[PDB]
Amino acid sequence: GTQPIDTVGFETPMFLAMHGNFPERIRFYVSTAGMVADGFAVGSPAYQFATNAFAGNFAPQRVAIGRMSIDSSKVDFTGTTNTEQVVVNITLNKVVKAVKINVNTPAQIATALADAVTADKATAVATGTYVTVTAVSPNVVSVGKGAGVYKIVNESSETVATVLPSVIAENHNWYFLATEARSDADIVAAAEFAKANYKLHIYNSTDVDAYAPENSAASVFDTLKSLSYDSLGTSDAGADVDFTEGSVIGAMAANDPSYGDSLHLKTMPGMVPFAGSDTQRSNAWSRNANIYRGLYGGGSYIEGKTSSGQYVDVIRFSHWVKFRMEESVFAYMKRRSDMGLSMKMSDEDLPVLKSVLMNNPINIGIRNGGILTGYDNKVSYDPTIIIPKRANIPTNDLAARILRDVKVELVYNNSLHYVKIRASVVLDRPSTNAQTP
Amino acid sequence: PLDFTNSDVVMGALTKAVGRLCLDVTGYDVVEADETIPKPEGPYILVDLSLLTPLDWATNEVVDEDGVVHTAHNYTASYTLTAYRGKPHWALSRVHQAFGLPFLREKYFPTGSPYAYSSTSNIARMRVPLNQQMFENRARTIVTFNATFVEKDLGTFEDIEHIIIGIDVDNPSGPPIGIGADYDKGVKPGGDDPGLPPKPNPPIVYHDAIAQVCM
Amino acid sequence: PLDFTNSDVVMGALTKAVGRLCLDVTGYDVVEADETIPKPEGPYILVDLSLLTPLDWATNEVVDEDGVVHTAHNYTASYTLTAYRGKPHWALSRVHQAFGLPFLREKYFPTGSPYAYSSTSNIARMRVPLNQQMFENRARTIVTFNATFVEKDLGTFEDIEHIIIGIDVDNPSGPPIGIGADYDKGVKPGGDDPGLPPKPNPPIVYHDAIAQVCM
Amino acid sequence: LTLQAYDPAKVLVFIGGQRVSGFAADTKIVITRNNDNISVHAGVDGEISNALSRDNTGVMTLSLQNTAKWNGYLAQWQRQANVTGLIYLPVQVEGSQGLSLNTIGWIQKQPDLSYGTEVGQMDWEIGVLDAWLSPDQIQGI
Amino acid sequence: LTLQAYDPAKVLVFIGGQRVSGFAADTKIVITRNNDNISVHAGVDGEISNALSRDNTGVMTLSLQNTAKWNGYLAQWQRQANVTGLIYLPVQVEGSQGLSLNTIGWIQKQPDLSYGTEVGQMDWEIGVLDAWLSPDQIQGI
Amino acid sequence: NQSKILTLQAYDPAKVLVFIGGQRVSGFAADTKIVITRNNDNISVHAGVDGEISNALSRDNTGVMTLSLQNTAKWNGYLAQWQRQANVTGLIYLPVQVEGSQGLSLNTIGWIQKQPDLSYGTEVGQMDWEIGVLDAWLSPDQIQGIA
Repeated sequence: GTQPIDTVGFETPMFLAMHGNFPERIRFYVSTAGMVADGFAVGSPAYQFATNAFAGNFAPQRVAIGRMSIDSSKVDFTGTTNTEQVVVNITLNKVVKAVKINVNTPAQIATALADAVTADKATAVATGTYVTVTAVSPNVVSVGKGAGVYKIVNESSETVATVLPSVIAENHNWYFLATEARSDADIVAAAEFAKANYKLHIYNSTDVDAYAPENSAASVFDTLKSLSYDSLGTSDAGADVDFTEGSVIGAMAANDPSYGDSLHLKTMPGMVPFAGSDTQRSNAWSRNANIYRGLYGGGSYIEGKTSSGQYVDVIRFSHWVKFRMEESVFAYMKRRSDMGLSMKMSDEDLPVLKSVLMNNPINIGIRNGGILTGYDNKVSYDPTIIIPKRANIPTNDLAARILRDVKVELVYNNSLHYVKIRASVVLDRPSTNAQTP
Repeated sequence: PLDFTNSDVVMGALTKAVGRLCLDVTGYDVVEADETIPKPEGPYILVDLSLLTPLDWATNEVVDEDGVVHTAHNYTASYTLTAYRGKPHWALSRVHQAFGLPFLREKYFPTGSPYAYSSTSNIARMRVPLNQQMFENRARTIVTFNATFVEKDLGTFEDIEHIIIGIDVDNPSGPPIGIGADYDKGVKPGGDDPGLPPKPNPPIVYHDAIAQVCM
Repeated sequence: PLDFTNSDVVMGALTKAVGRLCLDVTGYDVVEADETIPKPEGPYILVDLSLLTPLDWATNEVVDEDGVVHTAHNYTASYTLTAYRGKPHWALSRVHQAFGLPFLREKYFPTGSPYAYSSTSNIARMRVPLNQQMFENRARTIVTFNATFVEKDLGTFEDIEHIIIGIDVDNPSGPPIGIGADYDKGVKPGGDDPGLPPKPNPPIVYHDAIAQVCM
Repeated sequence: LTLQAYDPAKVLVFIGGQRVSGFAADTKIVITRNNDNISVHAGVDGEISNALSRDNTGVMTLSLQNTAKWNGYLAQWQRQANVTGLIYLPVQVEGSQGLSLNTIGWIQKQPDLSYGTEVGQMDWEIGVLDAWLSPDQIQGI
Repeated sequence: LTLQAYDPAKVLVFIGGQRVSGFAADTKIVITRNNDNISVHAGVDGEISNALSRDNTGVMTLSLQNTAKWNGYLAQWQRQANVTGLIYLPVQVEGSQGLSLNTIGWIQKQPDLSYGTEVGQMDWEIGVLDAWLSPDQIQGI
Repeated sequence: NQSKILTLQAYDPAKVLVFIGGQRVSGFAADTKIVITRNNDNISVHAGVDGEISNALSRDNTGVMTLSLQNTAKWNGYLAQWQRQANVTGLIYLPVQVEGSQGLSLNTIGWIQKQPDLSYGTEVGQMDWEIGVLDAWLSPDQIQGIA
């Protein structure tokens, strides 16, 4: 029973964070200041994602944040090295704090972090490589990144495959999908929900099996490849601490698919250039794990391919056409019914759908260049609309008051990615038919 | 509940409108061709609806509340008048001029009525022998009127409650992508989302400076 | 196996289409001129196919599977309607307006049907003496319809299985060179020669450089 | 297989989304183009070269009885556009058996209104921004 | 609900405040504009751009029997203005069912007067300083 | 073709505003309202015998602006007074501005360079005032999307 989104929703991205800062299941913001007011700690996951999303060239106007019941955080130094003042930002019930640990080994740093016991409500529990922070029933705690080399991890009693059906029921006016959980089960559940609700799933992973040799691997990229979904995946080193899905979305949220524009070379502020070697790049390209290569002193995305090998822009264009046609038909049918002139099921009224559909969804694409037109061979690329006649409508469909088998056809006008040249240098230059072929 | 006046009502009332104006102007007595009676005594006029012409294509369509359709057509009805004694040619002429008098018309041809006057033909005076002894004075003319007739349909078609559309986007990177679109009567595309916040109207406050610049 | 509906079917079905629409609108009873019966009781309408006009040159040709040809011609059939009692002029008018009502037409004149309505003539009201006692009310009109008639040929010509052509090239170096050319139904000019090799599509491979130049 | 007969009642005109009604007798509409398809340049010795026409506007006339309710709509649309500057509306035509058309267009000139003893006529001039006829409705093309 | 029938007798013309009377048979008036609504500039490659018309004058013809008393009034008004320089008078038209009009205007040219064996006709040309028709009197617009 | 409509809103000539000295001009002629021209081309080319090419940048950017007004217009009075004002007092300059409804704008100072030819006949005449503009760089500011 998927209800349709509208134009504003087509740009709104949703991030499924863990927190308890508001009672609702979802809220919309137009800047990080609102989230700060709601008690999100600077450097917290949702804050980072919102900053990245607003920091893009094609940034969206509003960002939606979901809620998943939080249980307890973690400040993990395991496997890290630190020779700098470690700092952690903590917000407690609208009270904002800062924590400082000087300089030494990660275990010593973690133990010394237990000093976060003053002016508190909340509790801190060191464990030799990480500190587990747990709040108390009435207290609310937000823990955010600072200057230290550490990653913040959250845990919850819920699961995505059960939280999402609540968020969508609460509100459905959003298109992109993202999550904080990074387990394979959570990622696959998100992909399966998104593919069923016609939403684009995005995710960043740091697993080295993306680099692993093509001969064999068992990474989430490979699982999605096998299942043949459309989730857009990318491999980044800093994903687990920066949630760069926001940066990815910020480079594609605002440009409409009517231009047929792709994602091949767009700069994404906040991302960190890929570091592996050319063999690793070749390996990754096989799994459809897009990378952010740094070239000629700048950063550039690479080829934006989805899990099943298809390009992202074709999928997005098809979805845009779907939503635009839905909206246009609803608008026209509602205007017709505002007057006492409702559209009847007769041959004197049915054809008008041709112009109604030509106007809003299709003609804009033909104008802007996303739809190919012209002549091929013995075929033409012009979009076509076919509508049935009253004689062909089944009597059961007449009784149910439903119209079926309205068909449309188009051609997509893809963009260019690669170029090859055959230059030649010579010290000099060397049949004369001169007859028209 | 959205009722009207069909053709039968307009057509029958047009005769009586002509009948009253002839009686009220000429002072003669009036009779129709519909049923025959022994010839009255004294001068009198005979009214007949000789001819009726349609105009091909309907000019207006009115949709009932439930969807039934009422169609309106323009017509032109011609009446043949005959005056049988006295000064018949004088009698008919005064009928002609009556349509130029404003107050007299308003009684029988009020603004908004479904029929109107158009024109008149030549008035011919005639002498007819009777019993081979006497010549009787008579006259004849044809008066053309405008009209508009409305009729009601015999049903309606079903409404469009649900629309299903199939879409195929041919592309070179792979096989065509099939995707569908749908519409439902009460399902808004955006649900009831409040949308973006509006730009607020600032409250009304006092200002000391006509034009102030602040860095 | 490629069948159709010849003229006889269309012509006979057009009368019944007019008959049902007159019955279903005016409420009168209907009768044709084809066979005579004692005059019915109550108001009724008489239908007659007075005239039929052809259009000279065929508009379409449909070739059977085996080569037989079916030719289509445009026509125009005129029907004379007469209403005999009651308010005949009112009855005929409602028939005229019926062709403007959408739902009512769809019952008898569905889209794609081989006949259609064109126009209508003036409706004349008449009074006819009977037995020298009474005047009977009547009316008359002519309704013009469009139509299309299809007929099937009585055979076909033979196909061209073999063609022989003689050629003579006059030149100055000697006598003209005689040479022939031939065609046969299944003999391709080149037999089944594969032709030149095609330009292969390179396989899809990974590229490190966006734009690479190699000497 | 029954071939169609030309049905004058199924010739439809949709302007802006609604259907026009209330035509005058005889010709309901007329469609005419403005320019020739190809321009031929002929040389002194007989060389011939052709140029393709890149201006494809047309004109469509629309005969309406002066009592039609659709006169008011066109009069309102005409005056509205003269102020706002938005002049285009979708235009679509159908044929019972004939050549259709589906483009955008605008009201070009105001017809001539005359009053007399009988219901008259007004002939609107609707410009159409492309004038290519289509074989959609031909039965067999 | 009874729909109107076109009443030729309720077509009114008010010039200067009074009502005109004494028309000749057939067409009482005719209203015609002078210029096209929009001017279209078409480029070599097919780019199209439009311009809005800012000259909206029209012309209205007025058929009067040569014995009408209203011929004298127009003749007097015409000569008066040629001397004083005041040429404008209000002009208003109504339709029984049709498009009205309400602007100012002036007498443009003197008609042609001819004398014969029967009462003739004179066709005055009244310029109107704006020619936008109005749906005021349409029953349902 | 409808995919190449160069103007989605009809070009209304009445949107073109002209302000001289801070008052809006009105009372224009029949066909053309204004014309803006330069006097000197942008750069000078000095080409040598053997093909050496070098270019120079101009430093005279003055232009001329023509303003067509019906000779019955009231604004003829304001300009006529201004001429005598400047001839005696020696203050010639005056701000000038133009609004490019769907084109190029202009905003500079200018002065009356010459007075037109006044003619009287059977039709209402016309006047072409020349408002020399000190600097004549056209501005694209009215156009959106200029990156």
